[PDB]
Amino acid sequence: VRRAAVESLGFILFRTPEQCPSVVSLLSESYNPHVRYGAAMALGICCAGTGNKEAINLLEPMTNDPVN
Amino acid sequence: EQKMLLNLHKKSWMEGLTLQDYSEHCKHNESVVKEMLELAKNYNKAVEEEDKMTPEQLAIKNVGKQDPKRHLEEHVDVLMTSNIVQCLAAMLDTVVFKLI
Amino acid sequence: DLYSRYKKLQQELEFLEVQEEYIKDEQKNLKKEFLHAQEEVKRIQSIPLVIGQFLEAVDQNTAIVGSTTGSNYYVRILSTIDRELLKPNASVALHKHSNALV
Amino acid sequence: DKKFHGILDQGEGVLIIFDEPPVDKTYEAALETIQNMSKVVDSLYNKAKKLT
Amino acid sequence: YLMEGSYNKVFLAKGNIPAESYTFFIDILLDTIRDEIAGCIEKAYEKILFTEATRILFFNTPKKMTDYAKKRGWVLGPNNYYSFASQQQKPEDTTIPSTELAKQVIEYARQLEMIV
Amino acid sequence: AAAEHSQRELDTVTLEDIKEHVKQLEKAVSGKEPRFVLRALRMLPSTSRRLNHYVLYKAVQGFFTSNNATRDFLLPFLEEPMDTEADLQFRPRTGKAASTPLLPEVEAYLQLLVVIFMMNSKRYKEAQKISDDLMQKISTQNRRALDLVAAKCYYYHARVYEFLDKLDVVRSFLHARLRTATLRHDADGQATLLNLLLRNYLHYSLYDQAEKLVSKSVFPEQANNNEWARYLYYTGRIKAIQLEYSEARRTMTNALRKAPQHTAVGFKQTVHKLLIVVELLLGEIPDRLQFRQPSLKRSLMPYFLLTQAVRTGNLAKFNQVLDQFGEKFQADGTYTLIIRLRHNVIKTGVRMISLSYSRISLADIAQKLQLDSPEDAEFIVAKAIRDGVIEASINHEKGYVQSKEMIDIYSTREPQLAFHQRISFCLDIHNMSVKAMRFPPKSYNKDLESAEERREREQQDLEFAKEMAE
Amino acid sequence: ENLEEEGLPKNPDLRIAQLRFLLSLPEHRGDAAVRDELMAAVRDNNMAPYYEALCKSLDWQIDVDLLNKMKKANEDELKRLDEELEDAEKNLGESEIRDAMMAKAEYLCRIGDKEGALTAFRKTYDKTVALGHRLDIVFYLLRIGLFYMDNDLITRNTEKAKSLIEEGGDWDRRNRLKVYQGLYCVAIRDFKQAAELFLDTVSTFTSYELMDYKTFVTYTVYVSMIALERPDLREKVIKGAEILEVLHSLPAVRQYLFSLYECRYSVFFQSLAVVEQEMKKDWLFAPHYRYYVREMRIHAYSQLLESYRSLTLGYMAEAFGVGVEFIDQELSRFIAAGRLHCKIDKVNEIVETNRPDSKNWQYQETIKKGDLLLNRVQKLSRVINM
Amino acid sequence: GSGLRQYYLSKIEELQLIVNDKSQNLRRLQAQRNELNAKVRLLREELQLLQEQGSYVGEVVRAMDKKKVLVKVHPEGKFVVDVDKNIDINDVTPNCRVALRNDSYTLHKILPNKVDPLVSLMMVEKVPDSTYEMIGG
Amino acid sequence: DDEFEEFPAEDWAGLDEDEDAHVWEDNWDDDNVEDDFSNQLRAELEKHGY
Repeated sequence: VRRAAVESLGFILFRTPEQCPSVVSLLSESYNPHVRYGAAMALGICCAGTGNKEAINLLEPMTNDPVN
Repeated sequence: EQKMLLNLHKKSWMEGLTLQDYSEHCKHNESVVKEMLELAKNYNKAVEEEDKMTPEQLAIKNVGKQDPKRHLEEHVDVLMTSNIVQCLAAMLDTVVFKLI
Repeated sequence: DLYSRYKKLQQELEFLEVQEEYIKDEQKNLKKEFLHAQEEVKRIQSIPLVIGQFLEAVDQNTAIVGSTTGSNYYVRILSTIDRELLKPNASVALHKHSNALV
Repeated sequence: DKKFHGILDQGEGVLIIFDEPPVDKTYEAALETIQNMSKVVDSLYNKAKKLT
Repeated sequence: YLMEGSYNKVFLAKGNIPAESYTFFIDILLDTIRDEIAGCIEKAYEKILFTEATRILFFNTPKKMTDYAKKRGWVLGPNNYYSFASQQQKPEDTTIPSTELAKQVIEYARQLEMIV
Repeated sequence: AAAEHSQRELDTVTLEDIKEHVKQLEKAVSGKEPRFVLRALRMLPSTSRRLNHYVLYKAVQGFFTSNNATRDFLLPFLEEPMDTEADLQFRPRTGKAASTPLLPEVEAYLQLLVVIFMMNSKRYKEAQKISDDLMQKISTQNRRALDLVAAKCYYYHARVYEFLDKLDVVRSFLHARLRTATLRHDADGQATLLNLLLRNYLHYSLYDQAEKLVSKSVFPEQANNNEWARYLYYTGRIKAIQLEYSEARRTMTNALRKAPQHTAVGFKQTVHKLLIVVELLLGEIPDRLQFRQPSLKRSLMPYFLLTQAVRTGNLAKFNQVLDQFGEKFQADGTYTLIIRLRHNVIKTGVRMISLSYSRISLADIAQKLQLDSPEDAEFIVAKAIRDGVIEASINHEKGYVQSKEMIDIYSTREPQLAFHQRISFCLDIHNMSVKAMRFPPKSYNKDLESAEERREREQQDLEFAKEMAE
Repeated sequence: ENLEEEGLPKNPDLRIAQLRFLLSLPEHRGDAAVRDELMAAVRDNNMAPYYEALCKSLDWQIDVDLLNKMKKANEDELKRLDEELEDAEKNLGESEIRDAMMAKAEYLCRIGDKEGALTAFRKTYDKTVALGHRLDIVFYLLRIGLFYMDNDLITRNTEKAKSLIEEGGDWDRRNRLKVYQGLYCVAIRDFKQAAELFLDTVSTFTSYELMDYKTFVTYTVYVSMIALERPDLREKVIKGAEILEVLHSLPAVRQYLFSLYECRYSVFFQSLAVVEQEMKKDWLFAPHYRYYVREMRIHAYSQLLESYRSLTLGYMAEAFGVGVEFIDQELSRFIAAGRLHCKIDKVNEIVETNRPDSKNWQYQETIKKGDLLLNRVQKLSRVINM
Repeated sequence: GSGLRQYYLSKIEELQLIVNDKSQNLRRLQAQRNELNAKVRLLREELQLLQEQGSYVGEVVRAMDKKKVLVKVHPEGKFVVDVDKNIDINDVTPNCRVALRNDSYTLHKILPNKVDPLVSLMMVEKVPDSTYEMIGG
Repeated sequence: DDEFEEFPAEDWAGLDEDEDAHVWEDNWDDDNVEDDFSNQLRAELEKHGY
């Protein structure tokens, strides 16, 4: 539910893409890997096709996350 | 099943209003305040010592030697929890168990 | 653009309230998780534990310990360990596998 | 000489003996703790002004 | 003089007024002084004699005491003494303010735990 | 020409300092952070003394780079140097910078720099003209960073009229500007404007008018400590006149605490002088330490003798101080509050009488207080036991006062009440100190396991499982 | 016979500090004898820097001939010591180096160059490897601190001395430090600590550079009467074998001590008046001469009232050889201060004693000292924020 | 020549001050959360990190070519080991205490140096320290 | 720093010769104006004819 809660943020903020990499940025580093996955997916859903630099800058460290 | 297990370590309602023995409460207050008397004396030394201490010794030199600041906080926390509860429970009992 | 700036600021203010509400909520649950993380770390202290001797503290989190097996090891120290008790020539229980000071 | 606690009434020629209470060592320890805590504030003052 | 209690000089202030215009406000003050003087007596004197309070209250005729006595409700005694036994209404240390104390001690616990 | 060489050596470095501050002012607008202005006004008292006629001329004609009406206004009010050998053209603005008009943020600073020196040359009439011209500039503008500059300008605008001894035409300007600041939430200007108005009102003994203003207006919480110090003094002085001694003592004590720790000696003296009276007016005893300070020793000497007279509680010694230092107290603005101390001398004298005598004659009380007659001491003691000053009773027929037996103080609620205000204040300091703990914005979660190092374990652990098990 | 030779060097001579203080008094400014003995110390030791301060603060006429002949010898001796240090640093060893800069420090201290002596002693301490030699420099700084009442100098060096005596278990130097500490405690009105330190060293006194043994026992008795309880006074001072031996040659101090213990209050007041004048002229007890006499009067009044439920004003006046009005004024002042546990019934002239519990007195101190501590805490947070 | 330009700007500037206050406050709250979050994260990773096998303690005989060092593991004799890329071969001095990995025995940390053999020799002899001040005659 | 030149800094004229320079528990009772105890006692020894 936590992973889906963060995921659902992307559907609410896609019309204003610049806002997701700020609400989700801190959840991107959380202790819970599921919230971290949701933050990744939230950036993907909200910033889909936008090529957002800020969103990509958040995902680049995620690609080396300890959790698979 | 979750509420049933929450009953574990749930103290009886008597214990909440039960007042700790005042002779031992003063004795415990007596002892701990005396303990802080030596800790405060040591705490002053720790302040001057850490002024002239290299940053590599901020933790290594604290290993194996008692920290006056740390024990002072624990003594303060214990006493303030002990006395506030004893005072609050005593004040509650004066009106709850009232003969009038 | 004068109305748009006023409305954009209004949404940005309202978002700040949302963010500051979730941060306080997360801090409440992060404190819950810190206690859980502290509690679940204690399984590193499960018996059996080989007994060592504390020789020297290299830094805050690592030390040199002498296991009763006869070998000196440079190992890590559990963060939940009262370092005031790590006196010289102090008996310490080491992890049976990793020799860590637990 | 404080050998016993009492007072003498010359007019009535009587000795009034008193059951004094022992001094509260908690207040004694509290007072010296305040004194020793004051020295810490002195030490923190030197650290405060010198390092800022 | 009013603040330090020199009620003798307050009534003497009538004679040495600086000008004839000041008379009106002086009498208005003197009506307040009369209750203030007797207000002390209830808490000051545990019993004061009948004509003893004549100069204390600055009353000219003894009859002017009688109407003022019932207005102030002063129970006259057989020996021409007023008994002012009213200090029994102490600050009432007989009662522990438990609710007030419990309110305060709770606030200390709040300032220790609510901070987070 | 040794003086000329040193002065010119001192002149050029000051010009560089003025150049330094302006770039902080200009970068405050560029960075959109008004707090950068403070470091320019932080050194404002320092630079105010380190500037001469030559320093002003080089700045005013070398910084504007545009001969508008401003340069036609402040140049004629300052002397010009002759054809010096070192004709160093001080032109910080070049190219488009010279053509572009100066910022209202900056142009107010140099104009304030001029009005400061005109005060130092006692050209109050000329300073008034410049300050009046200045106040048209900030009144029209509506910038946010300029308000921080504007607060300093308003302070010196009341100062030029302070030496003009008018202080009345500024009240309309100060009141009008206060609404401009309050409606815009200009915390810095609002704090200064409210303080200047209180000083305006108190200079003419408009204590009623000043009380109304402080009752309705709300002082900015996020104000400068120097403005908090003035506000607490001015409010405390008001409360002292209005018989609100308890609230007065707290404010002046707070004003002393927020006062600068190494400068502002005169302000410390004035607040100390009033706090001594209030503490005596409150029945307490002034701290003996403050009379020992080198700065306050000579100034507090009349009040030291007065404090001694009140402490012994004898009318004879109190009146001697008044007949000796009455003129000093009048010039000090504290005479009227001293007169009320006669009641406190009697009050504390009666307090020592009951504290020491279990049964004392009223004729004796008149002697120890040096009253007129025992009949007068009879009324005086009568109120003291009514007001609760002393716990006693009077025997009119016998003629003595019987002090009540002292009750066990530690057996009532007073120790708890005293501890409560001490406990709650300690708990307030801890919360205030914790809330003031700031964490730098360091890159968190970087002290965790590194991606490359964590990858090392997995490969090594794979061989551990692939070899030991086989 | 070799008592004075056992003491530490007399640098700075603390007698000069007493002499300088005596002239600061309005009563003894014109004393020719005190001027002559001070000038003898200055002339003998060539205290040129001290002569400048002596003439500046006391507004004296500087003898140019005497000053020049004293300045020239100071220059000649300083040149000699500089040459000796130069010779030692080139040919001799480190120990001979240290003795060279040590003698420079003592000469600067001897001639009153306080700032030069402190710098010279600091440099000597840096390359002094002997522990006792280091502790002699500290005791030199403590004597300099006492000479000028430099509290920062005394407190810092007293702490440094305590450390040095801990590393090397020098009980002899430890005994001297107690006398040094006790003298400072007298100077700062810490008679409770001064009595404890003096009584410990009454049988181990060798600090003759500070004072004479008779004067030391005189101070020990004085601080004991004001800081010791009656049971503590009889075991340590009244029955003290070392103190009683000295009191044989000091009939005035012995009379002062035994008058209060033997409840001879009329003589005690006469002795207290004599003691008061001694402490006014004494540079250590001068700031506290009013306080000490007042506290001693409080002791005598409290001692007389302690054993009795009520004492008439006339009896107390008769006991102290004073009038009834004197005893009434003194009591009313002391009862108001809270230092006497009694109240006066002036109509019947009867003083009735009270027995307030120690809980009340402790509570006021906790409120008092806690408020003092809280003021520091509030002030420190003010420094922290800005 | 404006409409509600003054009214709009009054509303806008009122929000900007309020926004700036909350952004300052939020960054304070975020830093508080991040420190707690990293503290939680470090604790969970610590359990795995504590299970990593400890490092041997060895004494360096002599450094060799190709970043090789001859060490003496405490009970297990001598080894020729590699050196971690974060340890300089010039800092590996003879008779230095070093930490060697569990499996590869790789020199990865220069432990604090042991007691000097001369110092250890003078502790057992224990000649009393003396100065010229404690010599008489 | 915004020093308080507005308020009239009354001239010091103090004694820079270490007038007190002490740290005690100083109280108001030492400053009471009175003769020395010797004078007080000497002024009362003869009041009784002695």
